[PDB]
Amino acid sequence: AVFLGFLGAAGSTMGAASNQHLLKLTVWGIKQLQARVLAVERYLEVQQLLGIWGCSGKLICCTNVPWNSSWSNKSLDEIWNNMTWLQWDKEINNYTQLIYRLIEESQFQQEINEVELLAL
Amino acid sequence: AVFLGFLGAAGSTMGAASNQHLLKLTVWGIKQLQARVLAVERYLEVQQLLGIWGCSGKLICCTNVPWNSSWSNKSLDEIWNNMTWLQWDKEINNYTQLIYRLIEESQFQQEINEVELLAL
Amino acid sequence: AVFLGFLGAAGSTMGAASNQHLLKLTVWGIKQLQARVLAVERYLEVQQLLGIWGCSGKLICCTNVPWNSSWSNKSLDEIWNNMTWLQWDKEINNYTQLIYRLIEESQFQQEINEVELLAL
Amino acid sequence: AENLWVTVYYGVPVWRDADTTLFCASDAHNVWATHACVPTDPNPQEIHLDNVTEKFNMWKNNMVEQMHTDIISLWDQSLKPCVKLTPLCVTLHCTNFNPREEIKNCSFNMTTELRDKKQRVHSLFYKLDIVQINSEYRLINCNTSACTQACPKVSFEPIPIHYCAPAGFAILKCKDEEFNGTGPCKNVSTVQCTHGIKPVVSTQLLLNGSLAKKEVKIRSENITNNVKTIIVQLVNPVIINCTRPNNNTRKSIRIGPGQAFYATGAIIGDIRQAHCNVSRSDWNKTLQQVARQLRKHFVKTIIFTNSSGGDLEVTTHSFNCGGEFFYCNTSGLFNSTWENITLPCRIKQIINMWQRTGQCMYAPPIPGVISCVSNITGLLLTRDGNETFRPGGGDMRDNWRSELYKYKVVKIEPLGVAPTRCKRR
Amino acid sequence: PNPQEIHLDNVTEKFNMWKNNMVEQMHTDIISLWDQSLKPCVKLTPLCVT
Amino acid sequence: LAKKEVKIRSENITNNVKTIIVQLVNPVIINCTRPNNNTRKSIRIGPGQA
Amino acid sequence: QGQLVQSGATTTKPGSSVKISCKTSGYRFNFYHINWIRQTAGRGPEWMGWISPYSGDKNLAPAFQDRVNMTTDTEVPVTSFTSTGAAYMEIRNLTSDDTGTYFCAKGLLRDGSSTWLPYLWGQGTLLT
Ligand SMILES: *[C@@H]1O[C@H](CO)[C@@H](O[C@@H]2O[C@H](CO)[C@@H](O[C@@H]3O[C@H](CO[C@H]4O[C@H](CO)[C@@H](O)[C@H](O[C@H]5O[C@H](CO)[C@@H](O)[C@H](O)[C@@H]5O)[C@@H]4O)[C@@H](O)[C@H](O[C@H]4O[C@H](CO)[C@@H](O)[C@H](O)[C@@H]4O)[C@@H]3O)[C@H](O)[C@H]2NC(C)=O)[C@H](O)[C@H]1NC(C)=O
Ligand SMILES: *[C@@H]1O[C@H](CO)[C@@H](O[C@@H]2O[C@H](CO)[C@@H](O[C@@H]3O[C@H](CO)[C@@H](O)[C@H](O)[C@H]3NC(C)=O)[C@H](O)[C@H]2NC(C)=O)[C@H](O)[C@H]1NC(C)=O
Ligand SMILES: *[C@@H]1O[C@H](CO)[C@@H](O[C@@H]2O[C@H](CO)[C@@H](O[C@@H]3O[C@H](CO)[C@@H](O)[C@H](O)[C@@H]3O)[C@H](O)[C@H]2NC(C)=O)[C@H](O)[C@H]1NC(C)=O
Ligand SMILES: *[C@@H]1O[C@H](CO)[C@@H](O[C@@H]2O[C@H](CO)[C@@H](O[C@@H]3O[C@H](CO)[C@@H](O)[C@H](O)[C@@H]3O)[C@H](O)[C@H]2NC(C)=O)[C@H](O)[C@H]1NC(C)=O
Ligand SMILES: *[C@@H]1O[C@H](CO)[C@@H](O[C@@H]2O[C@H](CO)[C@@H](O[C@@H]3O[C@H](CO)[C@@H](O)[C@H](O)[C@@H]3O)[C@H](O)[C@H]2NC(C)=O)[C@H](O)[C@H]1NC(C)=O
Ligand SMILES: *[C@@H]1O[C@H](CO)[C@@H](O[C@@H]2O[C@H](CO)[C@@H](O)[C@H](O)[C@H]2NC(C)=O)[C@H](O)[C@H]1NC(C)=O
Ligand SMILES: *[C@@H]1O[C@H](CO)[C@@H](O[C@@H]2O[C@H](CO)[C@@H](O)[C@H](O)[C@H]2NC(C)=O)[C@H](O)[C@H]1NC(C)=O
Ligand SMILES: *[C@@H]1O[C@H](CO)[C@@H](O[C@@H]2O[C@H](CO)[C@@H](O)[C@H](O)[C@H]2NC(C)=O)[C@H](O)[C@H]1NC(C)=O
Ligand SMILES: *[C@@H]1O[C@H](CO)[C@@H](O[C@@H]2O[C@H](CO)[C@@H](O)[C@H](O)[C@H]2NC(C)=O)[C@H](O)[C@H]1NC(C)=O
Ligand SMILES: *[C@@H]1O[C@H](CO)[C@@H](O[C@@H]2O[C@H](CO)[C@@H](O)[C@H](O)[C@H]2NC(C)=O)[C@H](O)[C@H]1NC(C)=O
Ligand SMILES: *[C@@H]1O[C@H](CO)[C@@H](O[C@@H]2O[C@H](CO)[C@@H](O)[C@H](O)[C@H]2NC(C)=O)[C@H](O)[C@H]1NC(C)=O
Ligand SMILES: *[C@@H]1O[C@H](CO)[C@@H](O)[C@H](O)[C@H]1NC(C)=O
Ligand SMILES: *[C@@H]1O[C@H](CO)[C@@H](O)[C@H](O)[C@H]1NC(C)=O
Ligand SMILES: *[C@@H]1O[C@H](CO)[C@@H](O)[C@H](O)[C@H]1NC(C)=O
Ligand SMILES: *[C@@H]1O[C@H](CO)[C@@H](O)[C@H](O)[C@H]1NC(C)=O
Ligand SMILES: *[C@@H]1O[C@H](CO)[C@@H](O)[C@H](O)[C@H]1NC(C)=O
Repeated sequence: AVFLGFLGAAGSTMGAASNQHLLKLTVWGIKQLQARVLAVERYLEVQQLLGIWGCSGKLICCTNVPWNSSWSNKSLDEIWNNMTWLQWDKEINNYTQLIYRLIEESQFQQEINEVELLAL
Repeated sequence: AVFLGFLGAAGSTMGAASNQHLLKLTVWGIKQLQARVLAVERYLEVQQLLGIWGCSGKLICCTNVPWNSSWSNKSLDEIWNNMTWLQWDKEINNYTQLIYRLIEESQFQQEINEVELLAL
Repeated sequence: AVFLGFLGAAGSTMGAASNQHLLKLTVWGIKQLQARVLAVERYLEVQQLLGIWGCSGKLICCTNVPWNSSWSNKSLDEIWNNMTWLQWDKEINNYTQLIYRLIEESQFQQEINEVELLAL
Repeated sequence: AENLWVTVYYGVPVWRDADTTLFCASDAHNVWATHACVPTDPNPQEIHLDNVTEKFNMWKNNMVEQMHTDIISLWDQSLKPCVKLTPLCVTLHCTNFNPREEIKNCSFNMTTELRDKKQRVHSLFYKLDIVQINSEYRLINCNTSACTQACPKVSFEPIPIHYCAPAGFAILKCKDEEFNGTGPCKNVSTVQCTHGIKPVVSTQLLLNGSLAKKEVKIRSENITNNVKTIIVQLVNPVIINCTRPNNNTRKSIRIGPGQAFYATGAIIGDIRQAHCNVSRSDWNKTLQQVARQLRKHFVKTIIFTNSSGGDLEVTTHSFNCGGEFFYCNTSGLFNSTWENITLPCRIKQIINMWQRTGQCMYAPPIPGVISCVSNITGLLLTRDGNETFRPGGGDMRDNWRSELYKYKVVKIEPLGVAPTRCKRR
Repeated sequence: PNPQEIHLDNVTEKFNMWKNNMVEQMHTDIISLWDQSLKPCVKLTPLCVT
Repeated sequence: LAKKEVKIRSENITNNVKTIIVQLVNPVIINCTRPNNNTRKSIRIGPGQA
Repeated sequence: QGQLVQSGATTTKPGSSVKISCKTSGYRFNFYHINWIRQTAGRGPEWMGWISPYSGDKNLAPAFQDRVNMTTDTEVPVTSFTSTGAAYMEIRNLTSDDTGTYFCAKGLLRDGSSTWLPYLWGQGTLLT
């Protein structure tokens, strides 16, 4: 529908992967209807985080929240040239909810500093 | 689903508030289905105005349309340090449709000035 | 629902045109339900291309892919001051899928050059 | 010395021929479920497309094939909660009536509120709804399908339906007056919904419709092909005046716990003949109008005759009037080769409507006197191959073609790429 | 399991329990829940005997 | 079929209550037929019911 | 593409008022100006005037200000971008000085600085 080409490099390192109409309530129609609703729900579910973090229309957006070393103690050579995006998630999956809240407020405080900056 | 935390400061001043699967057409299933469709409809209903005004991914975006004093004659101390976002809407709810059209075209004329600027 | 005002200048030149609730599965209810789903599907269908090309919230976004003259050999006076957006599509409709892939990767390579630039 | 780069444009005036689902809108209930449609905009906005000529084709439209299925679904959805007449398929014992329009007085055994008990009740049945067994008669439908009689609270009142296009799609309305129905149209505008279209079911004569702004316009596909239905659209409407004179009475039986079959009671007063009146020198005035336009395509004398023959619904001016379904004989209307004219009509109670595979409806007897007045705005002829035209009409979907010939559904493709001298820095 | 509640300090809203729609909507839901549950059950038409 | 060697699948092989599923590598052809030349006789148990 | 076939090479005598036709094919008749330019045998090529088949606006030369009547009937649509129009042009007090071949040409573009420029010429009608 979109693409599973992102998934091509699921075993590659993090540095390599990153670099008709009419509705009929038949058993297949109800099946194919929820698939259409379940797609736009899961799509906007991710797309509203990108918007609220100030990253809509971006694939790679840099933030302003420093990397708290308690989230991971590994080196940049141990991450981007060793771990895969699939296993790196399992190591950091505890702090993902703790990180998503910091990127959410780093964008919020950046917005009020701009409304004071452009007022000159 | 998202958050009603925005609503925490509904009585605060404008300067304080701003600062499983499977579908079954049972009576609850049809009820819970429209709630899912009514969410993505009302969400994009607001999100397309933000996009067409050149403010997607933004919480506070400054525009280029000057404040016509006929919309409100109050002072900046009478607004941000007195009125709440709930009552300020009732005072300006007449010109909201008249303002939403100016922000819509201020973005449109900004786009053609950029296509002439980046051509150098 | 949105606007067919874009369509006002369907015969104009390219330079002129550019410049209640409750769900009931009655025959009309199922009809009006898919219209609601078919709208948000076709809307995001276009809106995800704008996002993946780095053009979300934009009406006119300049890119970095040069114009391969094999797509069209006409002059800028033959295009913007002669052809209409309706007939220009028929002339270029062969390479539209070939162009949409270049704008997709021009944005992708721009993202990795920014993550190296802002690292200084 | 150009340096052109691809530029993306969002919101460009370009569309594409497409078919989608059209939802309904209505103004401020009947079978058409107009209470379920969204309220129409009191100011129907229209955007004129200057310098635009689009190719229409009223005969390869999908609004027709989609509206036809909606009316059939609106019909069947309204008969779902109504009473089934399975026990009414019993052996009838009928006699004639009084010392055309034959009526019988039939007595039969019928069930009641209690399963073990019966009742000997009698009812009037029009001769057309009933066949002889070989005087023991039988309802004409019992050998092929069951029948569901209409819930007597719903009405067949045709009221305007607005077909709208979804968000992201559009409807192109051809505004050229003398538009042939097919080919380019020089006066094209876009709309969100169509106008108010009344689902008026009729045969041969198109009742209650949109007129030609000037000169009786004729529409078809292959005019040289006689198997293709011709559709006339009058410019000035001749008024047909119909009435069933007999003062009928409703007699409610009780064929079960909650099931009440409404039988035709007595006929209070005179026994007359149901019929329709249209004005001579007005049907004759508007038939020489259809005449001179039929010869513009066929060089030659043109003749008018009656229907071919066969079923009653095919060879008659079948329509609806106050609740009962008339079947008028239009041999006196199409009878001229180029004061009133009365059409003898029969009235049926067992109708199949959409010519479906075994599904009928018992039209209950409307008590009192019936009378309706209907404009005759359209026509549908059928050539043979002395260019004679018999009033036929072909299919039922041609009714909706006569009103949808101006509209066409297209989808918006608001994305467009074009070269400019700007580069993303 | 933890029903979150957000207090709206400094806020006074006008209610009207008699012109609410939650009532007219719940009433129709219970009637639909009632009729939906009786759809697959046995009809007692033959029990209407003498 | 199995691309090579008849593969066998199960959950707890040591448990007999778990169904074993064999998947052959080469298909043996079964040939079935009901020989009696039957005829269809359509009754009419009601208006439209046959 | 497109072709602007002209009328017949008919020649009258001084005092007449001959009409020259110019029917088009293969392009939108309303989208471009029509233009008439003559080539006098004893003069340089002389531009006479253009008219807009859409707006219905005229602009002629001072030497033909009150001597030339040029008109255009509406187009017969063929497809979304093809029409079949026609362009007619007359002369008033015609003399022997107006002897020469006459041309009809369509506009260059439909916007910009050179909108009406005679780009696609016809075939030519020889006069008196
Ligand atoms: C539908 O399609 C038609 C045809 O395709 C479009 O009509 C064409 O539009 C273009 C652009 O708008 C026109 O090009 C311009 O031409 C004018 C010349 O007209 C001037 O001269 C006349 C005679 O001297 C004069 O009478 C005019 O004055 C007014 O009077 C008329 C009366 O009808 C009125 O209609 C006019 O609009 C005037 O108000 C007029 O002054 C020329 O001036 C233009 O040049 C300027 O603009 C361009 C930019 O566009 C710029 O680059 C130039 O340097 C200069 O600044 C321009 O050349 C063309 O003449 C039209 N007709 C054709 C091609 O036959 C129509 O617009 C389309 N409509 C829609 C809704 O899509
Ligand atoms: C032929 O059919 C007619 C049915 O349409 C019969 O009924 C007559 O129709 C006339 C036309 O409408 C009526 O006259 C109209 O009266 C109203 C009331 O004042 C006026 O507004 C109309 O202008 C007027 N029309 C005309 C043309 O005068 C008659 O009133 C009506 N008859 C009766 C008794 O009411 C005709 O009777 C019928 N003729 C024959 C010979 O069968
Ligand atoms: C269709 O035909 C019917 C009957 O042929 C027409 O109905 C007739 O309408 C006229 C209108 O004036 C009635 O005349 C008036 O009747 C009243 C009551 O009797 C009387 O007081 C007046 O002085 C006047 O005579 C007439 O009675 C009525 N006839 C019947 C039988 O109802 C109807 O108008 C026609 N519709 C058309 C032509 O659109
Ligand atoms: C063509 O259109 C005309 C008018 O739009 C239709 O006449 C209308 O007929 C209906 C009944 O079929 C009349 O409405 C109802 O009458 C009954 C009987 O009294 C009443 O109970 C209802 O409350 C309602 O009044 C309606 O008055 C009448 N309209 C006019 C102007 O007289 C005609 O039936 C249409 N023809 C077809 C074939 O649909
Ligand atoms: C399954 O078994 C049936 C019957 O045991 C097989 O059908 C047989 O197929 C052969 C194929 O050649 C038929 O032989 C030919 O019959 C025609 C007509 O009689 C004759 O002209 C030829 O010379 C040749 O003998 C044979 O008649 C037919 N038998 C029957 C009873 O229909 C079928 O092939 C088997 N399917 C398999 C093994 O996949
Ligand atoms: C249901 O009854 C109708 C009416 O009798 C049948 O149509 C008749 O078919 C017989 C065939 O033997 C003809 O003799 C009659 O002339 C037909 N009548 C009409 C009015 O056409 C119809 O075939 C029956 N349906 C079934 C399924 O048997
Ligand atoms: C039957 O036809 C008549 C005549 O066309 C219709 O009466 C016209 O109605 C329109 C709309 O209100 C008016 O603008 C005209 O002035 C009316 N004409 C006359 C002579 O009164 C009438 O509405 C049509 N009725 C139906 C049911 O189609
Ligand atoms: C049709 O016949 C019925 C009787 O079956 C008439 O009904 C009577 O109408 C009068 C009107 O003045 C009433 O006073 C009576 O009470 C009615 N009788 C009954 C039993 O209801 C009816 O009027 C007749 N229809 C017409 C048009 O005359
Ligand atoms: C149809 O026939 C029945 C006969 O079965 C008629 O009913 C009779 O009506 C007369 C007149 O009121 C009574 O005296 C009898 O007692 C009735 N007989 C029965 C068995 O009910 C009935 O009237 C006839 N229908 C019509 C419309 O004439
Ligand atoms: C419709 O009415 C006409 C008369 O108005 C009927 O015409 C008769 O038809 C029979 C059968 O073919 C002929 O023998 C007669 O000569 C006709 N009489 C005429 C023309 O005056 C016709 O039968 C009727 N049709 C229906 C289906 O009822
Ligand atoms: C099964 O029996 C039926 C008869 O009940 C056979 O049908 C006949 O088939 C022959 C084929 O040559 C036809 O000519 C006859 O008209 C058929 N009779 C009827 C009444 O339809 C059928 O052939 C038998 N099946 C086989 C396989 O032999
Ligand atoms: C009703 O049924 C009885 C037999 O049970 C029969 O004798 C009688 O004639 C029937 N009456 C009718 C069909 O009217
Ligand atoms: C209808 O008119 C158009 C004119 O554009 C013509 O091309 C077409 O052949 C005509 N068709 C019929 C059936 O008259
Ligand atoms: C198009 O229709 C409108 C309707 O009023 C009319 O005013 C206009 O002149 C028409 N244009 C053409 C080119 O037919
Ligand atoms: C047809 O017209 C002829 C001649 O006017 C007439 O004799 C005949 O009765 C008419 N037939 C019908 C059915 O009106
Ligand atoms: C199937 O094979 C896998 C090999 O990865 C083994 O771990 C597992 O125990 C086996 N299970 C059975 C039921 O044979």
